[PDB]
Amino acid sequence: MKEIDELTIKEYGVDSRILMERAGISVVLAMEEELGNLSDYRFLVLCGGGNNGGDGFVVARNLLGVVKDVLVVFLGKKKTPDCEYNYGLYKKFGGKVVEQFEPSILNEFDVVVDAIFGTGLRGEITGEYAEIINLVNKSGKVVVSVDVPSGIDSNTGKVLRTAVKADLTVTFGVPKIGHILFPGRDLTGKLKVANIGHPVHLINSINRYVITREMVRSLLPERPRDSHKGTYGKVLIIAGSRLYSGAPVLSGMGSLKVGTGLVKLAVPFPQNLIATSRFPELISVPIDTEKGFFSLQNLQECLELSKDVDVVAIGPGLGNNEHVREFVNEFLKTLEKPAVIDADAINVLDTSVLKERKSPAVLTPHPGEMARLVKKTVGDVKYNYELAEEFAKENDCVLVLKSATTIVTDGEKTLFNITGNTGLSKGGSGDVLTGMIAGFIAQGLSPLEASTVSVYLHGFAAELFEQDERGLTASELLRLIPEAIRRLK
Amino acid sequence: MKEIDELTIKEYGVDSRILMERAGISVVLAMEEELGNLSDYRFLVLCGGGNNGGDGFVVARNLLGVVKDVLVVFLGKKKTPDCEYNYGLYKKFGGKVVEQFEPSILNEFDVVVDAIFGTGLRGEITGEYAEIINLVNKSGKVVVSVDVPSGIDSNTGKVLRTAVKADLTVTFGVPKIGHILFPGRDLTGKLKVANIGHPVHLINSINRYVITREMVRSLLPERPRDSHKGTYGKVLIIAGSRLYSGAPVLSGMGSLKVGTGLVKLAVPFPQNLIATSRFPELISVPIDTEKGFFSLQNLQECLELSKDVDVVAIGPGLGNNEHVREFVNEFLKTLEKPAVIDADAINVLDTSVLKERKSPAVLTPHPGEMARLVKKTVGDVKYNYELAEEFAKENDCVLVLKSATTIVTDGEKTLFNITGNTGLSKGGSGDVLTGMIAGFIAQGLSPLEASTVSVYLHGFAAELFEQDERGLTASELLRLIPEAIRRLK
Amino acid sequence: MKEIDELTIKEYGVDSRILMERAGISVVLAMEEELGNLSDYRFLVLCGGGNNGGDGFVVARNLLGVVKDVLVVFLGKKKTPDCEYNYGLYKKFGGKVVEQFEPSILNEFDVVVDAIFGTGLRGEITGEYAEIINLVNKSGKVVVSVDVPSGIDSNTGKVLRTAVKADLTVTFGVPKIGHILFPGRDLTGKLKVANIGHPVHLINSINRYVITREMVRSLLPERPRDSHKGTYGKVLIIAGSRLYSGAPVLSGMGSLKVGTGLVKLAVPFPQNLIATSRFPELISVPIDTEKGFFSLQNLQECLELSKDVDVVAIGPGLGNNEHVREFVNEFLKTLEKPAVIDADAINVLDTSVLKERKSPAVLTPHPGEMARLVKKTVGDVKYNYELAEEFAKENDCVLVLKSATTIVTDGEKTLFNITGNTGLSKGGSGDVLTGMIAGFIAQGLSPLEASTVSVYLHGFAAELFEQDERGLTASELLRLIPEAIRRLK
Amino acid sequence: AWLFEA
Amino acid sequence: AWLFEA
Amino acid sequence: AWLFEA
Amino acid sequence: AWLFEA
Ligand SMILES: NC(=O)C1=CN([C@@H]2O[C@H](COP(=O)(O)OP(=O)(O)OC[C@H]3O[C@@H](n4cnc5c(N)ncnc54)[C@H](OP(=O)(O)O)[C@@H]3O)[C@@H](O)[C@H]2O)[C@@H](O)CC1
Ligand SMILES: NC(=O)C1=CN([C@@H]2O[C@H](COP(=O)(O)OP(=O)(O)OC[C@H]3O[C@@H](n4cnc5c(N)ncnc54)[C@H](OP(=O)(O)O)[C@@H]3O)[C@@H](O)[C@H]2O)[C@@H](O)CC1
Ligand SMILES: NC(=O)C1=CN([C@@H]2O[C@H](COP(=O)(O)OP(=O)(O)OC[C@H]3O[C@@H](n4cnc5c(N)ncnc54)[C@H](OP(=O)(O)O)[C@@H]3O)[C@@H](O)[C@H]2O)[C@@H](O)CC1
Ligand SMILES: [K+]
Ligand SMILES: [K+]
Ligand SMILES: [K+]
Ligand SMILES: [Mg+2]
Ligand SMILES: [Mg+2]
Ligand SMILES: [Mg+2]
Repeated sequence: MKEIDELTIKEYGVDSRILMERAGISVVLAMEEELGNLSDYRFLVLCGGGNNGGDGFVVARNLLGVVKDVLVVFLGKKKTPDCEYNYGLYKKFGGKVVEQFEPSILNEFDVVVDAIFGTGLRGEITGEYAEIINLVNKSGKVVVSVDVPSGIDSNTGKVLRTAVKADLTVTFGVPKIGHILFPGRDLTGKLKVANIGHPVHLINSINRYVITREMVRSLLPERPRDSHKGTYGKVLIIAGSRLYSGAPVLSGMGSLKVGTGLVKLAVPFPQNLIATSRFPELISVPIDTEKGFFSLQNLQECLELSKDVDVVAIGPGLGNNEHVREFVNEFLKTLEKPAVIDADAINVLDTSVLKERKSPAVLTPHPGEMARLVKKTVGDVKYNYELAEEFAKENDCVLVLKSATTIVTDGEKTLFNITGNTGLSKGGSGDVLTGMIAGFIAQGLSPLEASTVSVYLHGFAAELFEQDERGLTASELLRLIPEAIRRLK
Repeated sequence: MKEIDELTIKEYGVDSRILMERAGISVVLAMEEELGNLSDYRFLVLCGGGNNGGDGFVVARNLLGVVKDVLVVFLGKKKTPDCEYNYGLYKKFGGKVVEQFEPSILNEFDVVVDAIFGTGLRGEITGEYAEIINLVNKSGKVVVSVDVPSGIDSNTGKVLRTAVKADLTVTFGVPKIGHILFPGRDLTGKLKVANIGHPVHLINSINRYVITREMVRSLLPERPRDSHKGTYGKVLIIAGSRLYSGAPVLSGMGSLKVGTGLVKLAVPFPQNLIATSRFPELISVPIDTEKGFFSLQNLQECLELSKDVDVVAIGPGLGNNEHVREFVNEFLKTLEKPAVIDADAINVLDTSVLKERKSPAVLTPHPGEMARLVKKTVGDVKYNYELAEEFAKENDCVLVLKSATTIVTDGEKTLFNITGNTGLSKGGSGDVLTGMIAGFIAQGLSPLEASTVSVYLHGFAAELFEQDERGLTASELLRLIPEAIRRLK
Repeated sequence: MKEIDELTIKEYGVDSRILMERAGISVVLAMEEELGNLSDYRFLVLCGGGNNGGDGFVVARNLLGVVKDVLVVFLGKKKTPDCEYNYGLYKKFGGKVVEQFEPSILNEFDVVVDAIFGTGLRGEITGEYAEIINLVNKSGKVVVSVDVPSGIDSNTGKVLRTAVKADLTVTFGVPKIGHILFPGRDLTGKLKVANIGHPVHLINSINRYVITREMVRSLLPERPRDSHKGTYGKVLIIAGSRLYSGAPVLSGMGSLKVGTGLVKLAVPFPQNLIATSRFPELISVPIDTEKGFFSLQNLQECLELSKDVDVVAIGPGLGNNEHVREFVNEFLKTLEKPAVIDADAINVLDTSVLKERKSPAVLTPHPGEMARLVKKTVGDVKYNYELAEEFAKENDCVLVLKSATTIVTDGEKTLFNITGNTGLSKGGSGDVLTGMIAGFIAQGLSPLEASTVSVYLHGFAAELFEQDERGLTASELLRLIPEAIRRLK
Repeated sequence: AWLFEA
Repeated sequence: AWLFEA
Repeated sequence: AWLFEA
Repeated sequence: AWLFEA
C-alpha cells in the first residue's frame, strides 16, 4: 500500500499531488454522505506535517466557502512537499491556520477532522499530540479520521499510548490491518474505503483481505436439484465425554444446518444418547469407554467409522487428559481423511503429527489454545497474523484463530473475518463452528474455502439474532444459520 | 402421445396442419405470457426438418410483422410434409431463412426459439447440431424450447451428449417423461402444457401422470367431526437400534403430523426413551435385546404389539446385520397387517417373503437400497420406472423409489412426484416419509393412495421452509407438514 | 471562466492537472448519479486533442476496471500537454485507444461520453467530426457531454453546423451561456454544474447568472402583519382599445395576484366594463375616446390618475396607430413615476423619451418588438444579450427581452431566466407579466429586482399547470401564480 | 386454464 | 450540494 | 459503488 | 397485444 502509492506515482505516473487531491475530496464526500449537507457545520481540521496532514489541508481548502467555518490547527514541525504544497493552497484560498492548540477551541466547532498521523505514525504519541487526542476524545464532537485514526498502528491495530476515537474513518485504496484488528477496528467507527485512482491491478495484488459477502456468495457450494444426501457428503464428529455431553450436538448440528448430507457423532455411552433426544435427525454412535473418555481402546472402532465418511471433526468436549492424548495423536496420525481439529483435540495435540499427515487439516483454536499449542503467551498470539501464517505454512494446514476478528490462513492466503458480535463470546459457539467447517469440506469445498465461508456465516447468524446479543446462545445460533445463508444469496 | 397425434388425425379427423398451427401459436402465447409484450424482441428461431421444426416455422411466421425482427436458421437436410408446408408459408409471408449458422448471429437477437429436435430425437447429437446447442447455451439469451429441449430423450429425461438448457418449455397435450425425470427436468425451465386440440378422452387415457395438487386434495381423508383417535387409526413402528436412536422419532412424528390417531413405537431399551423425551405424545415401547438390535427373540412381542394396530412400519434405523435379517423376514412373513418397509428392513429383506404375504406392502427405497434389493447397479435403477413397475407388479406391492422426482407405482398405475427441494437431501427425511405413508394407510387410504399423498405433502413441506433449503432438517420438516396440508386445501 | 481556470492555476497555484483530474472524476460521479451503478455498462469515450479530450481521458481511465468495457476513439491531430499527460496515463493503466471511427462501433457500447470539443470550439464542425456527431445522434445510445456538447458555441448557444444532442451535460465551475441560450440549452440535456476546485471568490465574480429559486426567495418583499393595501402599493395600467378589451384584465390581475394593494385600469369606454365583469376586484376607469383609442385628448386625465399611484404600466392592447403614438410619447415624457412599458407602448415609442426621463423604466419586449424598437432584424436581436446590455445601459432602463430564456438586464447586471414552458407561447402571457412586474415595483422592489422575480414566478406558474402545457391559457396562468409563490417559500 | 396448464 | 448543483 | 466501498 | 386488439 505504501508500495502502492509509490508504484502508482513512480511506475504508472500519477502525480502524487493528484493522489493527495483525490484523497481529500473523497473525505469531504464521505462526510457529506454521513452528515448530510455540510454547510451548517463548523470544521476544525487537525493537521500534522506528513502527507496525512496534507490530505487534511485538501479537506480544509475544499470546505472553504461552503461551510459555516473552517479552522486548521497545524501541529507538525516540518512539512513534506505535498503537505507544503497543500498548506500553501489553503492559505492562498483564504484559509485560517493556527499552530497553538487552545483546549477551548473545541467549543466553537462541530466536526473535528483528524489529520495528524496516518500510516506514517512511528512509535508512541506523547506530549502535545497526546493532550490533543485526549482533548478531542473528551469533547463529544463528531470526529472524522483521515486514513487511520491518529495513534492506531496501521499494521497491527495497536493503540500507541493513545488514539483518536473516530465516528468515521475514510481510508484510501484498501483497508489497512489496523482497521481490521482490535483495538484499531474499534476506534475506526464507520469505515469507508475510497478509490483515489490506484490502478485496479495493484489494488487487487493485495496478499490479505477481509472476507466479503460477495466472496462467500461465490464460494457456496451448488445445490443441484438431482441430488441426494450422498452428494452433500458425510461427516463424523468424534467428541464428547462424561464432562461434556452437549458439545457434540452443537457440532453435529452445525454440520447439518450448513447442508451436509449425513452427520454421525461418536460419543461415549450414555452421553451419546443426549444428542438424539434433542435433535433425532443426528445419528449418535455409542462408544464404550472405561472412564467416560476416549482412549486407545477406541482407536480401531473410530478408524472403522472413519472409513465411510468424507471428513472427520475431532475435539469438542473430549476432555484434556492422557487417555484422550494417546487417542487423538494415534488417530490423527493414521486417519487418511481431511480433519477438523478443535478444542481439546488441540490441547493434547503433538504437532509432528500434522507434519507427518498426508491428508489435510484445519485447526480452529481460540487464543488460549493457540498459546498452549505453540508454547507462547496469550498476549503474544492474539491477533498475530504472522504467527498464524508461519504456523499454517509450516505444518501444511489451515489455521482459524478465533477472535472478534478471526484470522483464517493457509500460509499464503490470509483472510480476516469481521462478522459477529459478543453473543458468540459464550461457550458453545466454537463447537458450532467446527461442525460448519467440517460440513463445508464434506460438500467439496477446500479447507481454506470451507473455513472462510464458515466464519462468515457463523458471525452473520449471530448478527441476525432478534433480541439482545448478550442473550444469544449456541442453540439459537444453530437456528439462525439457515437464515444467514438465505440472506447471503 | 405419438399414438395420440396419430389417433386425433387418423381416427378423429383433425388435419395434422391444424394440430401444427395450434402448436406454434401456443408457443407464441406462452412466450408473451412469460416475456410480456413481444414487439420489443428480436427472435432467432432454430428449425430442424421434422415436425418439431415445423412447429418452429409456425412460431416464426406468426411473429412476422409483430416483433422487431425474426430470423430462421434451418438446420435439417430434408423436410417432413408439414414442416415443408410451414416453411413454405413462412417464406410467402416474407420471412427470412438461412441454412448456415454463424457463431455471431446470437449477437443480433434476444430470444432463441429452439425447434431443432423434439420427440423424434433418436440417439446422439453430434456435429453441427452439437456446436450449435453449445453455442446457444453459452450465449445468455432467453431460450424457449418447442415441446422438449433439443437433446433430451423424451422417454427417459436423458441428455444425448448435449442438450438445450431452456428458460421455458411449451409442450403439447401432456408432459412427457423427459420433462419429469432428470436431467431433462432440469433443462426444461418453466414448463407449460398447451392444449392443441386433442380430444380430452385421449389426453386422459395416459397410463402415467404427475401427482397434482388437485389429485392430493381429493385423496385426503375426511375428518368427520364426530370422531376420536380410533377413527384415524393406529400405527406401530418397529424401528431403532443402539446405533440409530433418532430415526423412530422421525417416523412416529410423521405418522402423527399427518393425522393418525395413535402411534406406538417399538424400539430397543433404553433408546426408546429418546422418543418421548422430545415428543412425549408418542408412545415408545421398550424392547429388551441382547446387543441393541432386534432379533428373533423379539418376534412374538412384536407380533403381539401388531395385533391391535392397523398398519405396521418397519425399518428405519434397525441396523443391517443377521439378527435384524432373521427378525424382519420372519416378522413380515407372519404379519397379517399392511406393512410399510423402509431402510434397513429393505436391506435385509428376502423378496419371496413379499410374494408369500397375503397382506399388502409398500416399500420405500432410495436408489441405493433399490440397487441392493434387485442386485443391480445404482445407475441401472435410478429413474427406471419400467423396473419399478415390473417389481411392484411382480411382488404385489407398491414401490416408492425416492429421488428428486419420486416414482410411485403399483405395477399398473405409475405416478411421478415433483414437489421438494434439496433440503430433503439429508438424513432423516426418508424416515419422516415412512411415518407419513403408514399414517395415511392407518386413516383408510390404500397403499397407492397413501404413498401418493405422502410424497406430495412431504415435498411440499420442504418447499415451505422459510430460510435456505440447505439448512432444512427433519425436525423442521415435521413442523411444516401440517402447513403443507392446510395450504393444500 | 477561461480567465478563471487561468487565475486558479497562475495566481492561486492549483496545478492544471489537478483541475483536469477533478473534472473527469466529476463526470464519472455525475453519470453514476444519473445511471445508477456503472459496472453494467460499456463506455465509448470520444476524445479530441484539447483539454476537453483530456477531461475525456480522465473519465476513461477512471472507468478502467470498474465497468464492463471502455474504448477511447481519439480524433485530434495533436494533444495539448494536459491531454497528453492524460492519454499517457490511460494507456499505462491498460486502456484501449483507436484513432479510426467505424460507424458500427456504436453497436458494442451503451454510453457515449462526448469529449471532442468544449469551450475551445472555434467555427464550424465539418468533415470527420461532422459525420461522427451525426452518427452518435442517430444511435439512440445514452450520451454524456463533457462541459459543453461538442458543437455548441459556449458563448452564444449556437450550433456550429452540427452538435451533439446530450442526455446529460456536466460542466465545470459555472454554467456557460451556451447551456442557457437556445439551441444549446436544448442539446445539453440534464445539466450538472460540478465544483472542480476553483476558489469560491472567482466563481462568484461572474457578471452574469441564471435566476435561481434562492435568489427569488430572498428578493420577495416582506409581508408585515400590520399592513393594509397601501403598504403593498398602487398600480395604474393604461391599456386596451376597441380591438383589445382583454389585455388589461390580464395585466391588472397579474398585478393583484403578486400582492399589490390596489390596481386601477384605465381603458376606453365601454371596453373598461369587461374587466370588472370577470374580476370585479379590479377597478377599471372608463376613458372617453373619439375612435376607441387613446389619444392626446386623454393625456391630462391619465396624468391625474397617475398622481396617486406608485408605478404605471402602459401598452398592452393600446393599438399601434398615430393617436396612440402621440399619446404614449407625451405621457412617458411627462410621467414622473416608474414606468413599465410593453407591447404597443413599445411599438410607437420614441427612445429619446427614455433618455430624457428622470424616472425609471422597465421595457418588456419580445424579439419582434425589440427588432422594431432598434431597427434590426428579429434574427439579429434574438438571444442577443450584448445588444440588450448596450440598450439598457444607454437608455438608463431595464430590458426584459422575453424568450424561452428571457434576458433581464440593466446594463451592468445581466440575469437569464430559464423557468417556463411552451404554454406561455400564446397570446396574453406577456400581458400577465407586465402586471406582475409593475406589481412588484409597487411593493418596493427595484425595477431589476421586480423584473427578476416576475419572470421567474411567471415561468414557474406555467410549469405548475396540471394538464398539457399546450392547453394552458393566460387565465389559468393567473390562478397558478399564487401557487408558484407558495411553492417558492 | 383453457390453453395452458403449469 | 458540495460537488454538484442542478 | 465507484468512489466508496463499505 | 399479439392475439387481441381492443
Ligand atoms: N456445552 C459444552 O459441552 C461445552 C464444552 N466446551 C468444551 O470445553 C473444553 C475446554 O474448552 P475451553 O475453550 O473452555 O478451555 P481450553 O480449551 O482449555 O482453554 C482454556 C483457557 O484459555 C482461556 N481462554 C478460554 N477462551 C478464550 C478465548 N476465547 N480467547 C482467549 N483466551 C481464552 C481461558 O481463560 P479463562 O476463561 O480461564 O480466563 C481458559 O482458562 C473443550 O473440549 C470445549 O469443546 C466448550 O466449547 C464450552 C461448551
Ligand atoms: N437419525 C437417524 O437415526 C438416521 C438414520 N438413518 C438410518 O440409517 C440406516 C442406513 O441408511 P442409509 O440410507 O444412510 O444407507 P443404506 O440404506 O445402507 O444405503 C447405503 C448406500 O446407498 C447410497 N445412497 C445412500 N442414499 C442414497 C440416495 N438417496 N440415492 C442414491 N444412493 C444412495 C450411499 O452411497 P454413499 O453416500 O455411501 O456414497 C450408501 O453408501 C437406515 O436404517 C436409516 O433409517 C437414516 O435415515 C439417516 C438418519
Ligand atoms: N387578449 C388580448 O387582448 C391580447 C392582446 N395582445 C396585444 O396585441 C398587441 C400586438 O401584439 P403582438 O405581440 O401580437 O404583435 P406586435 O407587438 O405588433 O409584434 C408583431 C410581430 O412580431 C412577431 N412576433 C410576435 N411574437 C413574437 C415572439 N414572441 N418572438 C418573436 N417574434 C414575435 C410576429 O411575427 P408573426 O406571428 O406575425 O410571424 C408579429 O408579426 C399588443 O398590444 C398586445 O398587448 C397580445 O398580448 C395578445 C393578447
Ligand atoms: K489521521
Ligand atoms: K426443440
Ligand atoms: K464535449
Ligand atoms: Mg472451545
Ligand atoms: Mg433411509
Ligand atoms: Mg404582447
